[PDB]
Amino acid sequence: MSRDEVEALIQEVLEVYPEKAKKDRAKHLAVNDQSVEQSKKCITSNKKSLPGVMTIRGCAYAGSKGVVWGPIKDMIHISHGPVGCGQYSRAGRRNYYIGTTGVNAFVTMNFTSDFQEKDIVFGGDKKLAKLIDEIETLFPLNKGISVQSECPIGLIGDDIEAVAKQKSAELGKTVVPVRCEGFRGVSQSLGHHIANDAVRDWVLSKRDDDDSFESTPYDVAIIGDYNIGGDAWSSRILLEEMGLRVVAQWSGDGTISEMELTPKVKLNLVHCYRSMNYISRHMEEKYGIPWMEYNFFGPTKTIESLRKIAAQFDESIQAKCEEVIAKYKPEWEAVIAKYRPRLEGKRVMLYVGGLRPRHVIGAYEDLGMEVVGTGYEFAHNDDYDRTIKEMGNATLLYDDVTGYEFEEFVKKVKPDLIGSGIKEKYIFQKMGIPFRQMHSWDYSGPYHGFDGFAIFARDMDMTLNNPCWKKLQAPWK
Amino acid sequence: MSRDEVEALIQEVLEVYPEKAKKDRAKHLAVNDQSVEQSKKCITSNKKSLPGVMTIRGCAYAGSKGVVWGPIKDMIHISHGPVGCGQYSRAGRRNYYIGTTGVNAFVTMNFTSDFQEKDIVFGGDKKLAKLIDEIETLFPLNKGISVQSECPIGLIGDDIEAVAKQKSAELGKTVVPVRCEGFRGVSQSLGHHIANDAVRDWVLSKRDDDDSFESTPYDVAIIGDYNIGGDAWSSRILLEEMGLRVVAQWSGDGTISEMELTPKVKLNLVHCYRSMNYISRHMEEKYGIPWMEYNFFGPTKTIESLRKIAAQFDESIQAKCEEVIAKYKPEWEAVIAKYRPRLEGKRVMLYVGGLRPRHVIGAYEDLGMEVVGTGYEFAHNDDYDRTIKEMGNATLLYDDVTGYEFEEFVKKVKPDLIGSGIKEKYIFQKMGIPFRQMHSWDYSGPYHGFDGFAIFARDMDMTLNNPCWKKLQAPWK
Amino acid sequence: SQQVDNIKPSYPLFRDEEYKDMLAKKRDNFEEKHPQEKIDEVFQWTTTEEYQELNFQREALTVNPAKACQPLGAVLCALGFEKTMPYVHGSQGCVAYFRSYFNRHFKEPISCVSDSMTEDAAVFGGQQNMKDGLENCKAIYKPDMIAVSTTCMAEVIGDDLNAFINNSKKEGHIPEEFPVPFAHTPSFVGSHTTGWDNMFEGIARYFTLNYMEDKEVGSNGKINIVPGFETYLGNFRVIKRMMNEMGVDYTLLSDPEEVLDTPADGQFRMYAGGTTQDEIKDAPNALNTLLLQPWQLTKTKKFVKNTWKHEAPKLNIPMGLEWTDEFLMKVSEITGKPIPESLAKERGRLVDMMTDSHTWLHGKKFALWGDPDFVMGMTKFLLELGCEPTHILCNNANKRWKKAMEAILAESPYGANSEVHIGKDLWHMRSLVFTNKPDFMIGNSYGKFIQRDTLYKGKEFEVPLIRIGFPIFDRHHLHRQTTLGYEGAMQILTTLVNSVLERLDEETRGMQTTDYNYDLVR
Amino acid sequence: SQQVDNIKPSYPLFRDEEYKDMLAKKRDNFEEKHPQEKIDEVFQWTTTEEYQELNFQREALTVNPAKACQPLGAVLCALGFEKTMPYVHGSQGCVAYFRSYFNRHFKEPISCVSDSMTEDAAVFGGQQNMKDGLENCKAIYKPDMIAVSTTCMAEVIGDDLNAFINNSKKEGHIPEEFPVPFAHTPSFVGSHTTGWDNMFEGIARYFTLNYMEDKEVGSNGKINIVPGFETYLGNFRVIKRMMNEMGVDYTLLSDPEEVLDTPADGQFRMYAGGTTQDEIKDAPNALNTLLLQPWQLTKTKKFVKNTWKHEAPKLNIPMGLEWTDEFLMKVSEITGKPIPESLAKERGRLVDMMTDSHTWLHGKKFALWGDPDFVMGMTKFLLELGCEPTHILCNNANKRWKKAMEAILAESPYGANSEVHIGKDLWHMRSLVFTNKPDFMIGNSYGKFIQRDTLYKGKEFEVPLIRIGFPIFDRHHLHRQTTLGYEGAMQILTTLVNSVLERLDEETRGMQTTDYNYDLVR
Ligand code: ICS
Ligand code: ICS
Ligand SMILES: [Mg+2]
Ligand SMILES: [Mg+2]
Ligand SMILES: [Mg+2]
Ligand SMILES: [Mg+2]
Ligand SMILES: [Mg+2]
Repeated sequence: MSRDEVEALIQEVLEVYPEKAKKDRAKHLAVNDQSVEQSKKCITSNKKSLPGVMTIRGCAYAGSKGVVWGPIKDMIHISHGPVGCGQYSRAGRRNYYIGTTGVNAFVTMNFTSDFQEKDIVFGGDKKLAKLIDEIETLFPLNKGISVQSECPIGLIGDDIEAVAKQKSAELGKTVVPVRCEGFRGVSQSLGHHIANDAVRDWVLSKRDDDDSFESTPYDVAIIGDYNIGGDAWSSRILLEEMGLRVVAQWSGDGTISEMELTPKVKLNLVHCYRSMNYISRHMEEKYGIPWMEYNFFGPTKTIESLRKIAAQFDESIQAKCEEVIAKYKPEWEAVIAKYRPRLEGKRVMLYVGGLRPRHVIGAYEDLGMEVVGTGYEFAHNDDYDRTIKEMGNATLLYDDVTGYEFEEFVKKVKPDLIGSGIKEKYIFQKMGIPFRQMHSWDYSGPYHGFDGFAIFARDMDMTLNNPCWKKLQAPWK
Repeated sequence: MSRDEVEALIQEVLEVYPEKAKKDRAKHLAVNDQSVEQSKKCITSNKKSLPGVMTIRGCAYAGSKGVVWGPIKDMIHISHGPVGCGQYSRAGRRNYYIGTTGVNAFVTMNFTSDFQEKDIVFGGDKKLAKLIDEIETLFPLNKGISVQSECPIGLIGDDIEAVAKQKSAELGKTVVPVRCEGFRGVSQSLGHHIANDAVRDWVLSKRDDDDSFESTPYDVAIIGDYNIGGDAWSSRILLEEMGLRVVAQWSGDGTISEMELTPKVKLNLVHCYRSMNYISRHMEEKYGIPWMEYNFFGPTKTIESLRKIAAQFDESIQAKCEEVIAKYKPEWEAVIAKYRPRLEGKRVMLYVGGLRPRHVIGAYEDLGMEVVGTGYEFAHNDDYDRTIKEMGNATLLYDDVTGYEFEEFVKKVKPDLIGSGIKEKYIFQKMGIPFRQMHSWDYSGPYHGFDGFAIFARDMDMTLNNPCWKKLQAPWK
Repeated sequence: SQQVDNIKPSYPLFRDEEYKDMLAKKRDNFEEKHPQEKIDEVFQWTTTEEYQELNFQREALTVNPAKACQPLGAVLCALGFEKTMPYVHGSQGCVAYFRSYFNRHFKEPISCVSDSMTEDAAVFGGQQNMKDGLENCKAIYKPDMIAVSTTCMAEVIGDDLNAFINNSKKEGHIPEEFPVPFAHTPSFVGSHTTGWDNMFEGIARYFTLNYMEDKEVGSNGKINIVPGFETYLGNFRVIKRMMNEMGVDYTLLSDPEEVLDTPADGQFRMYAGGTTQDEIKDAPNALNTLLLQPWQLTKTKKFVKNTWKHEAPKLNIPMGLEWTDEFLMKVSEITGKPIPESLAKERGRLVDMMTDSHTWLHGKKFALWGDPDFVMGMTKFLLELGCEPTHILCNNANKRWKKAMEAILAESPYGANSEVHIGKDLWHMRSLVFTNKPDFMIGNSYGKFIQRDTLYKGKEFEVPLIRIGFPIFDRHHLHRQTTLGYEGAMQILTTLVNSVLERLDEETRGMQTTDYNYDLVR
Repeated sequence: SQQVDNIKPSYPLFRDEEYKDMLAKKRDNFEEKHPQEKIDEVFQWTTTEEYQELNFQREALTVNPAKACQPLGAVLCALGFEKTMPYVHGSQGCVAYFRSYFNRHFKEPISCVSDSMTEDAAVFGGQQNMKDGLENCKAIYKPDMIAVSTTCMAEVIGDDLNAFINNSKKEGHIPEEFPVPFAHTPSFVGSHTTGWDNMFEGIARYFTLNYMEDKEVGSNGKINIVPGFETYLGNFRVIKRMMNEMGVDYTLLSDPEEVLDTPADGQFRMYAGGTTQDEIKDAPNALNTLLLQPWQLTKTKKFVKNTWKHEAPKLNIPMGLEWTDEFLMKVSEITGKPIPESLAKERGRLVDMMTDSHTWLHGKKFALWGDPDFVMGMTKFLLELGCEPTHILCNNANKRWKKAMEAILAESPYGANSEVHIGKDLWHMRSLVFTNKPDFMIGNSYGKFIQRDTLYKGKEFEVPLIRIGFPIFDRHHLHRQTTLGYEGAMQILTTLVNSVLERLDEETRGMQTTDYNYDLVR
């Protein structure tokens, strides 16, 4: 598909819109050129969603509660307000963890204040205070509490900060008020930021005075890995075999203790730039901890990343990096040996959130697959900057893609596979296009690391080459 | 219903028959009269079934393989012939046992010689010989084999006895031929006899010379409890509590060694007279072992039976008997206090095989229930003799009852409950009459002993007083 | 390590010794975890009577609720009308979740739009969003109707939906005659059920409130049927089956069944089937209006009595034997159509099944939860089966429903040891099933974690979950089943008794231990 | 002991410490039990490939077969005719068992008579039996036809049914024109399926062999459907539904669906529904005859070509997607009826469920057994689902069937690692599932003992049974399900994918062990 052909596609699809919307969207759709260094010359991002167009995006509550804070296993995260948000978000995100749920770990539970009318009318500050006492009685082994604010908290004028500071002093446990009301910002993005800022303000400085912890030269922390399907575990392993000691995972299988120990580390390894760039910069400025972006989808990226990580340390660690690489060499080769022939030349359209639309391209490419379109729900131009050199010439790029736009693109582009979210999945199966979940991994995974790559490859094959896709045509038609 | 009315019922049912069948059936229906001591005066039994009347009875194979032998847990019992008989009788009967099935016990398995045409046309004696070899290889922990002849074995004139003898001496293991072909006799009953005879002639003499078994004054055997739903275990515990040592059970959970040890005991305790009186007499004649009939349905019968059993022994036993009674006194009293009010005055018709039609009547009467009709598939006149004083006056009796008869009796008698077999169950439920399976115990039990009584009372009540029965009529009719 | 001929996903991958060690070291070094002994002690304590007393003293904390928020209901109601787009006026984060929640139950696409209200609307209001959103949605997705509900944001600030819609029409953003029924669906009042009823009453009003002059009760010969919030496809299907067998002319008001079950035949169909605008317009002319789930249809009931002049009969949900009987008889009474022998036979087959299975069911203790109508209907049927419903909870029910439930329980001996809990949650339910253990739970996918907790105390304490209700996310295609009518009673019975027998097989499969009772025939 | 509030049956009663104390003394003193160690040793040996090779060397011994004997099928065939009494000439033992076996599968009454041949009849044949047998049956149970089959006794002695029946008529035992179709059903040939085929051809021949001169292919404008041995009620129903949806005039020949499913409404009905004598008499005037289970209708196929002049289509059983399509297209070809949109949608719906559930079914390995047609159809469907049918066994199939199965297997990449076994039994199947362990067994109730054996080896070695086929004795009302057509495919898929997810939930319920993967959504 030429560059002009994809430009024409965009014009064709833009024809449906009232003029106001028509003018907005035009700025959010692009054909990739790889000479471009500054993304903003061809696509805008991180703007308001248009009313009535069926955006796929969510809210700042999703970005804070669902994404950043929820995974932290030894704390209780209160969905503060009416009952919907915490119900719909109960255990929909596969942020894996090791615990005794309901006793010492709480991830898959839904704690809420469950606002009634009188809580709207007369405020929920007294409710919230009472609730936190009840938590302390019924769940004594919690190691702190966050309060995830939902739409009404800010509009009725409740002062959760006041309650948090009081309760925190009275319990001897940290109590974190988070203003992640879903009216704030435009998407999940601001949620991440609000959440990173709550970490900074309320938890992270807690051991500034305390240097009881024994540090070593090889201490790291994984930042922005939410352990979807054990992804951070798939990643942790490689770093420990390389001879690093991983003090912390933010926040998949994370604990308040490890968050509090992360100021003691030597390096921060940022998998998800979008969600946790904010805290990595804070810890650079305040603690002098360097940080580096990395990529553990598929062997080419995993190998680059390991060596790039290993170079931050001495030569003992750079040796062990070559040993790890050598050990996994035959395993990833077997996976490619088997799967690439079943997948050579297949074309993929992605649509995801803030990271995976660029990050997973290498993994496809190691299986001989071409990503011919990719987009993000709530990314900023820094993300798109990093997308330029990943996607090839004359490929389709879309931001806050509308239900309409994605359908029409897929019909014209006719991909062999689509990698997106749950709201998209059942639309394209009925059209006849193999579809893989690129958020939940379709209840499979992990995909990170060497061990991940085997499962990813297996899954792309099992879905793309499945018998079901040859049968959608009734044979008497 | 008076005697007059009952005899008019019998006359009106008989009208349907053609003349020859009518003359025969008139002899197999009676109205009970407790003055009569000679049951032959009122009823004939143990005759061939009329053609085409839909008898409930089965065959000699059933009486032998199905009933007597197949429970014996550590032997392998071959169904010699075509595949049918072994498959319809596989695990159909809940003759409970302890074992590692396929390894040291074989009860619920189906071994057959599975005759094809060439096995019919040229005989199966050599298939059978090779079969016994394959058993030895594949199942070395079997402690003996029985050959259960299906219909065609007698008819094509196979000499199974010749194979039994060779393979037995060759293996050092008992191989028992059993001529239980389905055409012999008129029912299961002759199967019991042929099988009792097989025991006598091929197993029970094994330890005649051997005097190594250490006896005691208190050694007994349970003859004729096949451990339906754990029935024999319930019985067994009461005798052991009473001082006695139960050396054998025939054939529920029973073993070959237990059988071969039986001639060493002091007293034979016969539950099922019908199936195992034959061997009990042979054991009296040959070993001078006395035997007595007992009854463990309900507390009245159980208390009486326990006292009569203990009288055959010394004081120490009779004392120990009074303590078994005292100890269960509160248990069975509670069962009655709860369940008897929910059953008081309800009427029951029974139809079972050779014992239960008389045996279970006291158990009903302990719950204030009345048996208004009973009968047997295949009992003899010594059975009906024992039934006379067990049933009320002017109550209906039926031998080898026909499908048509049993339905017509039920319509006119209008009982509250029926206790019969799997071929009867689904008929009377459809008519709206509570039904309990009195062979399979409807997958419940045990019903024997004091522990079985609680269960039996629970069962009669759960079925009789079920809400399902109030709801058969559509309310708009 | 992966071997390519035995590729392991998360389970069993991380049971490898290498992974287990890594996780132990992670714990010991950095997690500063409470000791296991301490963890177990507290676990134990959570199973006690003492902890239950504390748990039931909660006034402010909610844990693991068994309800959702209104607009979830309004969305479902609106999907049930022809070529109709659900539009929630409010925050867009709301709709992402509505869509996903329903995506995961039905394994279907769920079409729904927002007008994306942000910080700015918080002061000045969402008038601008309503204008543009209505216009954009109509141009892009071409519905013949837009059904408007609200998120909490818009309720709290107080957007007048009625005025905002009129101004959107006055400025030409959408045609004046284009149908835009609306309802206020506040997430901090009632629950998704309340949302359904609000949405339904809003659509009914829109089409009939000012058009009563030319209307005569019975004039169109039909009966109207209003299902309420329903996430079983078979239930829509069985109502229509039964009315057709009876020769009864009916209009199903809100029929989401085509659109929640489109075929995979090469093309996506955003819209499919549903109640027509002519049907809802003509609906006042019906003989009468039947409410299949009456406890959740308060507002609809009032509207239909007061405006349409339908004397909507006092019918329980048609679940189980007696209440299906009453439904069909009431239809017959209203329509003059006799109940045919086909339904009589179907009835008799159900009674047949009852007789056949009653021995396995007798005195089986159930915990259950769900919506109030469903819960009341399942409770009735369990009593008909000679089962004990010991723990009955409905998070989203009132004191009137509880009293009516105790009335049902009191009529039956099998209800003598039962207790009804209203406005309680699945953390309360967790306590009950520890302190007074049933044989099974009947409930939604949220029950599995309770089942997890009970096992950990021990295998003898484990209480299996029977998945009936909403949502069900960890099994596939159960949404195609039926709980209404004889057919639904059949399906339920089968599940229940096979649940008993499956469990028994497990408890008796242990060779030489318990397998004396591992019977071939049951 | 029993406490009256908590009455224990066999399990868990026998688990009480006293019971356990007792059974152990019984063992020690009198049972001469091999060492447990010896027991475990042998058990471990029965799981090996060594044992496996010995097992498969068997030439004479059969253990745990997956088949029954001809007359079982004769009887099922006969029950499908209007007011017809099945009558088995021979010993009564056989009939006791036929009735009980069917009673336990269907949880229904089963009506069947014997003429009770005994020792006498060996010397001098069963002529007197047949005379009085027919007259008694006819007077008492008032059938409109008696369908005669045989036990192995009467086969072996050589009773001539034909002459015996005519003599009964000659001597007035029954009327001249009273229908008494007959068939020879030797238990030592083929299986119950072979018996169905024989009884069927018996009845077709009885009614049409001498009435062909006035017949005309196509004259009545119908198609004849012949089901073969079928023990799911929903298979009878689904064929009748599809033909009615197509407006296809049909005749189902042998239709036991009413009589296998009478209502419990106060009355016993020994007879219900079934093929009429007119329908069978008129059957030659059809356009053609479809054989739903061709591998078990050899004889019927021949008769229908040679006498009726219907060139019956080579259709595989209508199971799964492709073969249901081929059925419906063939009916359409023949009838000239187009396939409606309703059916296209149902098909589309199946495909959508296939797309929804494939991640879970893909690569999943199955052991399978049952009747040839069923096994072949299930195997087809599994291949369509992306499952590996590793162990495919049919006890009652020939080599021609094995080759045609190897062909189907060779056409799919999912069939690369499979092996078709004919004339083997469940003791063979047991070894197979130890040496080459699949994820599940698809089979009848007999497979539960295989599932018990795998578990003793270890939970990691356990193979859960999914019950599909005949007979099913330890669950209730599975006989109402469907396996044919799109509906049967839907139900099968549901059962498999939910069996996968159930097992997974079982392996991931372990708190702080495996429960990291105890996901709410799958
Ligand atoms: S945090 Fe973000 S939408 Fe970086 S909100 Fe979202 S578990 Fe996505 S592309 Mo769901 S910025 Fe994580 C994400 Fe990426 S929940 Fe997961 S898949 S790598
Ligand atoms: S052996 Fe007999 S038919 Fe005595 S053949 Fe039959 S397990 Fe019956 S009335 Mo089934 S003489 Fe036993 C019997 Fe009674 S199989 Fe059981 S219930 S007490
Ligand atoms: Mg998918
Ligand atoms: Mg779907
Ligand atoms: Mg025990
Ligand atoms: Mg039944
Ligand atoms: Mg999936």
